[PDB]
This record gives sequence, structure tokens and C-alpha cells, in this order.
Amino acid sequence: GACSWRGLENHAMC
Amino acid sequence: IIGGEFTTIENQPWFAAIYRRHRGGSVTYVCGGSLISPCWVISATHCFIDYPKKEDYIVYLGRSRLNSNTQGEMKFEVENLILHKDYSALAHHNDIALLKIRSKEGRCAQPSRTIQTIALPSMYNDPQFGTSCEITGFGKEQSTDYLYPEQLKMTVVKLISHRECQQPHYYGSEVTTKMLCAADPQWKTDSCQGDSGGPLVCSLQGRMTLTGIVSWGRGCALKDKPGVYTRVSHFLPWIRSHTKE
Repeated sequence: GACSWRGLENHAMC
Repeated sequence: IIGGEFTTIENQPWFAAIYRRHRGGSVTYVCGGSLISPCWVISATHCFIDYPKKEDYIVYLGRSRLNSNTQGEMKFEVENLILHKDYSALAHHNDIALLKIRSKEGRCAQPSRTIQTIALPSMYNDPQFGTSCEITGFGKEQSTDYLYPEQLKMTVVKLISHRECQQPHYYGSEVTTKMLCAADPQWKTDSCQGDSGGPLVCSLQGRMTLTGIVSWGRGCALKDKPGVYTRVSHFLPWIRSHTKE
């Protein structure tokens, strides 16, 4: 998923 | 980093390891960064946007391993966390951030064998497409991995023209002129989750230069889906003004 990509590190939804 | 090789901090001594302390006391790795002056680390805004509080963060320099101490390392608090006001968001615009670092003793970085600064590029001066550059980080070694590697990694990717990256079967309108694409010709090596904020370094007229900052990409080491990097040479005035804060 998107939460496993570069760009979403340290994100609330992830 | 997908593929590539294990390394130590002597081979990228500007590399900064950035962690966040949680409510409860636990500490987790956030992102990489690059030391551009004794008091300043540059990274990506997306790493911090959901938790913009400076007190949450810990920065290490001279660190070769994710969860153990490296001899000679230095630990810092974040005195100021500066995010780009024009950030927007997968294809992040203006994905650039500054961290002013200060130790518990009130000092900045002290250069050593394992701690050095990296030079910024000249304005709007980037290597030609096809140039080999290096990327460094503690990010995933496989897209499907749960854990981060314990040891620092680096690899080499080649710069892709904006013309090529703009193609529909690449990234289309998602990639702007303030971004740089880079990939392996066989798509076999790439940055990945957890490498964000870290350095893309190219030799620009003999000198090592911070060309890019790991920003985004669809998946990792996938055909027609390069890594996307913030184009540092297009942000020099922003860096110049904000490092006086």
C-alpha cells in the first residue's frame, strides 16, 4: 500500500 | 535501499539519522537528513508534517547503525524545525525541511572522521541526465520487508531527464521541474520507505554536492517508476534565508 512507499513516513494514517 | 551495498558513516559523513520519541518513551526512526553546516541538517518536510513539534525529535551524526551506538557519534535535540510553507501532497511539492541542531550541552556539530558537512550546489546547476549519483539511508531493503536494516546502506542510480520522467507511462504531471528523477537502468536498485530525507549526491565539476533529497516514488525498484528527489539547486534562496533562523 501507499503507507509502505517513500513519501508517507511518520504519518498519522500509517 | 533496495539492492546496493552496506556501508559505514565514514563513506557518507554528512548523513543524519532522525528519530522521534513517542508518548510513553519509545523511540522510532523517522528519516534521513544531510548536514549542510555545523548547526543545520536538511531533510524532507513530509517526514515531519504530521508531527511538526520540534521537541519530539532526536538527531544523530556519525551513526552507522540504526539501533546501536557507533563510536564517536553525537546526539542532538532539534532547536528549530522549519518546514516549507508551500508544501503540498504522493507526489509532494516543495518537499524540503531544515533542522537546527543543538546538543544537551548547547553545541552544534563538531567535524571529525565520521562527521562532515556536504556542499550545496550552485544555483540551477545540475549534472546532465545519465549521470551516476549515490543515495544513502536506513530504508527498507525490500518493498515487502517489515524491518529496516540495522546497518547503513548506499547505492548508485542514474539521473533521468524531466522529459523522460514526464511521460505518461512514467509519472506524467506528478513530476515538476523542482524535482529530479533517478533510477537503475535494470530497475534493480532504488531508495525505499525510510530513505526519505536522505542525500542524493553527485560529483558536480570535481566536488561532491547535495543534488537531491529523497522525496517520493510509487513503490520501490519498479519498472518505469523512478525515485523522485527534491531538486536542491532550485531552493538555494529558501535555504539561505532559513538558515539564519
